[PDB]
Amino acid sequence: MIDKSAFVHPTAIVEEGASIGANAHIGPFCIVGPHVEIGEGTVLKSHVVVNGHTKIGRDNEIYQFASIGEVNQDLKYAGEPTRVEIGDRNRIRESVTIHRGTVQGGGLTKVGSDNLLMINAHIAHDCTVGNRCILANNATLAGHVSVDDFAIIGGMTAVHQFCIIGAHVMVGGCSGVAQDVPPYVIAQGNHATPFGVNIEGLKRRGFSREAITAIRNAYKLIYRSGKTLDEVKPEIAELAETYPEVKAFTDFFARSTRGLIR
Amino acid sequence: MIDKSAFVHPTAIVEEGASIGANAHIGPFCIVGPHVEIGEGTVLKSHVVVNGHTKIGRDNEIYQFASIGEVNQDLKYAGEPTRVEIGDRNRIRESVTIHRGTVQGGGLTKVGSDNLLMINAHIAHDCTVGNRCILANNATLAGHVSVDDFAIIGGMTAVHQFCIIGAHVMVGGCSGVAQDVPPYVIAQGNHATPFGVNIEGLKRRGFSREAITAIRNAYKLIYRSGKTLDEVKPEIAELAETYPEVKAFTDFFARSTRGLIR
Amino acid sequence: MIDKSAFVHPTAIVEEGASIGANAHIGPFCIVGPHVEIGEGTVLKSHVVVNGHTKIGRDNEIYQFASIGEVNQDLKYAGEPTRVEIGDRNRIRESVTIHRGTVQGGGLTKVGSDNLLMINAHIAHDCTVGNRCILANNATLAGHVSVDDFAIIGGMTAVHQFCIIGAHVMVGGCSGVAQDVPPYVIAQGNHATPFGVNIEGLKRRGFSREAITAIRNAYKLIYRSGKTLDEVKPEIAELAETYPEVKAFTDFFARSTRGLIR
Ligand SMILES: CCCCCCCCCCC[C@@H](O)CC(=O)O[C@H]1[C@H](O)[C@@H](CO)O[C@H](OP(=O)(O)OP(=O)(O)OC[C@H]2O[C@@H](n3ccc(=O)[nH]c3=O)[C@H](O)[C@@H]2O)[C@@H]1NC(C)=O
Ligand SMILES: CCCCCCCCCCC[C@@H](O)CC(=O)O[C@H]1[C@H](O)[C@@H](CO)O[C@H](OP(=O)(O)OP(=O)(O)OC[C@H]2O[C@@H](n3ccc(=O)[nH]c3=O)[C@H](O)[C@@H]2O)[C@@H]1NC(C)=O
Ligand SMILES: CCCCCCCCCCC[C@@H](O)CC(=O)O[C@H]1[C@H](O)[C@@H](CO)O[C@H](OP(=O)(O)OP(=O)(O)OC[C@H]2O[C@@H](n3ccc(=O)[nH]c3=O)[C@H](O)[C@@H]2O)[C@@H]1NC(C)=O
Repeated sequence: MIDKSAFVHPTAIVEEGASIGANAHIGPFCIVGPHVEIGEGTVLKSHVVVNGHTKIGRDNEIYQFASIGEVNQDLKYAGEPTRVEIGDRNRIRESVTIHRGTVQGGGLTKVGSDNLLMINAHIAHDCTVGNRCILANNATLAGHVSVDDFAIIGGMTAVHQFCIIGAHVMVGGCSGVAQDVPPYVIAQGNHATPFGVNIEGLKRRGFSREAITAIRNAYKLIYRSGKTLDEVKPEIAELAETYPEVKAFTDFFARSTRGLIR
Repeated sequence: MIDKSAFVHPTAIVEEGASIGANAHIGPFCIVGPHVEIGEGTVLKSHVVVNGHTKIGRDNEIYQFASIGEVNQDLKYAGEPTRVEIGDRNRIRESVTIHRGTVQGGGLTKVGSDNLLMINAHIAHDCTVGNRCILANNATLAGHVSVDDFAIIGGMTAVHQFCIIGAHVMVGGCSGVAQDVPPYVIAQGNHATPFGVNIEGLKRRGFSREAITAIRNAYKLIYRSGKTLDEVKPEIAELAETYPEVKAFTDFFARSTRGLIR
Repeated sequence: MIDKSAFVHPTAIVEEGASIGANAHIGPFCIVGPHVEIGEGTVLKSHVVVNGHTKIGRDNEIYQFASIGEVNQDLKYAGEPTRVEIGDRNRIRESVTIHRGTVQGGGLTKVGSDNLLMINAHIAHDCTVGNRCILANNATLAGHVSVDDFAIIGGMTAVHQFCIIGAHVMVGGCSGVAQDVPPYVIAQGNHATPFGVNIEGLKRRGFSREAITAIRNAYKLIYRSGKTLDEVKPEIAELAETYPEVKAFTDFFARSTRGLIR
């Protein structure tokens, strides 16, 4: 159903079955499929295609030439009714693509809230983007990539399939990420390597100096101690008992499958 | 003429003169020029621009915001009635651009069959893409580039004008290809360099172990022997008399103009 | 007002207040906002969005899926009535984005005349592009970037915020520019470094051999002398008294804020 207070441009094509929330705005030449849900106050500027089994939250701004919920690019995909979930207050810029999941990959592509996805950012099938992230122009995620809370992916940067980009990470522009990036880490290069802790990001986000110190110490255990990851895991866990922010490392390690960028 | 069984959306603009085949589907807000031929069963999803002297085959899927047959970006081009040919069963994704040829470059941009051209792939004037190729997101071909059968161009990768990407090549993501890549070769970097034979690709495509061995031996003659290309050409030709797959090298050498990546 | 000789496609949406000049052509499914001025003979092919406080000159060609005058991607922007200015005879290709300025950055994004902006080129808020420039496919300018007259930005190349790309510069494809590039310089790499003078560009543009020699000598003072920039500035200024072309360096130094690529 289309809410009585939603605006639907006469030139827009909203298929019967679509759910459009209160004070939503569907601009000129948009197409909205029958399995799409668009939340209260969400705006599709113009020339937006939303299809598939796709749920979009509240107060989103989706710009022209974006394609949301579209068939993914995995040759394994066969037309199964897979899904996209997008949260609230995202800014999804011109030409952004967010593709539906695959059954093989869990069936769901998910984007959280308060993210900025810049021009031609690509969120492939089975990706999970958290909250407060930034993907700069042309930032490209292959299938099954996680981008955790507050992580920033620089302009022109691509991420290899299955990789995890940890919370509060900053990946520099013109980079190629081939392995997992621990939380709080600055990454740059092709292929990307680690360049210390994202101190500036943590400062601005209200991290205490004790927490930043602890995180820096965890970083040093991983990259400067000369020990294996298996050796330092318990040390990092111990540190997390005093500084809860360090637990982010422990949680990340349990999800990591591709090894760490080094 | 538009076939009686073709669907043309009321909002689509198909110019008189366009040929649209049986069971083709022209989606909302598409524009199809008067010199365009669209084959049986081909689908233009929505918001597709097809113009120029452009022939498109059967069972193609062309996604929103793609531009096919458009004026090329060569400053030398002056509006001459040059051409685009696209074969059958291609998947041409969102924002892909395929531009018409130039008179200077032979007048034809050609794409074969069963290719996957991912989001914002660019096929410049006078390019020739073969069959079963993959161009990943933002893969960019400059003018007069050949991409031979089964070749894969990784995400964010660009190819310098006049370069030949050989059959069964795999070019890694985030690469810049400045010279010719022999068939069967793995290429990566900026500028791209060779990293052995695409053994996995050949395996999956049904190449015998004898053929793969012969190809590896040819690779070694080129890159490991320390001999010049002129010296090894006849040796490679001799090898091809037993293993026909090696002839791909010989055929490639005769087309190569920019030297080999090394 | 819309000039009596301008063409506006029945499917195009031109908002009352828009100014459209003589013999302009607004193609199918274009949207033109109420604060837009489009000059004599300018063509919007189809599916173009032009909005904001945006002035576009004469004889421009703007291709499908381009977005001109749109809200910029700076999180600092709050909806202020900032501006875009575009000059004459530009070729603005498919999916190009040119964003409005920010109050913080001076309020104006400016593009000159006779430029070629290739597919998915991005001109961020507060950028200044001069005349006769080329931005190749996916060339991406961050905020507040200057691209001076005749400068060429290669395919897939990104430029860090606040950087100045000097007059007659050639930046190679697949590059990342993190600092200022003096006029006449060839730049390449990630991050980009200098590779001598753009001799070929200068030749073609009618530079005398005496001027090219003087420019090469200035280049050598900067990069080969082993002296600091402060030391060579007066030497370069002295040289400019005989060869006026060298003054471009002096003018550039006064604008440069990020240091020189080295
Ligand atoms: C330096 C960083 C650069 C990163 C650049 C990333 C660009 C991403 C662009 C967005 C694409 C996205 O929308 C689609 C998605 O990534 O699909 C794929 C899907 O996520 C995956 C898993 O489900 O499966 C497919 O990719 P792969 O064919 O690479 O599968 P794989 O990762 O499981 O295969 C592993 C091995 O195949 C090897 N291989 C394959 C083919 C070949 O010819 N040669 C070869 O060696 C390759 O070396 C690799 O080690 C899928 N592809 C296709 C074409 O079907
Ligand atoms: C590390 C790999 C990075 C690859 C990045 C590739 C990005 C491609 C983006 C797609 C563009 C495509 O759609 C258009 C096509 O490539 O057009 C050109 C056309 O294929 C060509 C031949 O016909 O001619 C033109 O390109 P060039 O101006 O480079 O011609 P050229 O290759 O024959 O010139 C050779 C020499 O010119 C030199 N040059 C030119 C200008 C200058 O200011 N300085 C200079 O040195 C340059 O160094 C080079 O060695 C054409 N361009 C223009 C702007 O007219
Ligand atoms: C190798 C070259 C690669 C280049 C790649 C360029 C890709 C450009 C894509 C186009 C984007 C453009 O349309 C938008 C524009 O660039 O916006 C920004 C605006 O031009 C800027 C100044 O006004 O301010 C913002 O960028 P920054 O957040 O980087 O501001 P800054 O440059 O003043 O900050 C300086 C320091 O912040 C540091 N920082 C920030 C966050 C963080 O988590 N960690 C961190 O270290 C960072 O290291 C840097 O040294 C703006 N961004 C946002 C998201 O608001």
